[PDB]
Amino acid sequence: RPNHTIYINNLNEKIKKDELKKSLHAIFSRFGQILDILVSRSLKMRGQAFVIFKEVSSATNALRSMQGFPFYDKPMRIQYAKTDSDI
RNA sequence: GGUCACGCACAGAGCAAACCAUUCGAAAGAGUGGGACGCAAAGCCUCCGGCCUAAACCAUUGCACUCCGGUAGGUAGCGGGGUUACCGAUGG
Ligand SMILES: Nc1nc2c(ncn2[C@@H]2O[C@@H]3COP(=O)(O)O[C@H]4[C@@H](O)[C@H](n5cnc6c(=O)[nH]c(N)nc65)O[C@@H]4COP(=O)(O)O[C@H]3[C@H]2O)c(=O)[nH]1
Ligand SMILES: [Mg+2]
Ligand SMILES: [Mg+2]
Repeated sequence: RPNHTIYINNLNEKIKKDELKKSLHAIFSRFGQILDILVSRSLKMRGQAFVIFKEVSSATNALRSMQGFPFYDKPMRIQYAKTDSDI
């Protein structure tokens, strides 16, 4: 199951794009290093976030410590990603 | 002369990008005043394509690194099309 990139789900769609990036950046970067965050609010991409880490154990600790967290008054559904980012 | 096209002018007009001020707006963007980048319809209309915004209503639990919900607003100075018009190259 474990992977590098973090896939966040069930996020608040009312939140603007830029702020969501910044809100997730500040919250998560206490676990490890971050290269980029990808978020869009297209029909297919709503309530979703992608975090580009370097190591697994940071991302694992990011996942296992806050799964179900009421971020912006909504539970965070946190599970791993599948494909390596094209960067 | 009319009409339909056309723009190498002539002649009298017209409009106003950017920026600034101010109002409206959630925003894109619009109004107004100053100001001219340009414009042969840069007059007027969103019917079609594009592009831009997304606050609200409805829809949506979605795995991306092309871009993609409905709806609503916007752009006519992004094209298409509709509609109106000044001048007239011994002009076609
Ligand atoms: N009366 C009349 N004359 C015409 C017309 N078409 C062409 N001309 C003549 O041809 C010149 C160059 O035309 P342009 O390439 O459209 O280049 C023009 C045009 O792009 C622009 N312009 C000026 N006035 C207007 C206007 O009322 N509407 C538009 N759309 N553009 C204008 O400025 C340029 C220079 O303007 P001008 O000093 O008048 O110089 C004009 C004008 O003398 C027309 O339909 N009516
Ligand atoms: Mg003149
Ligand atoms: Mg003409």
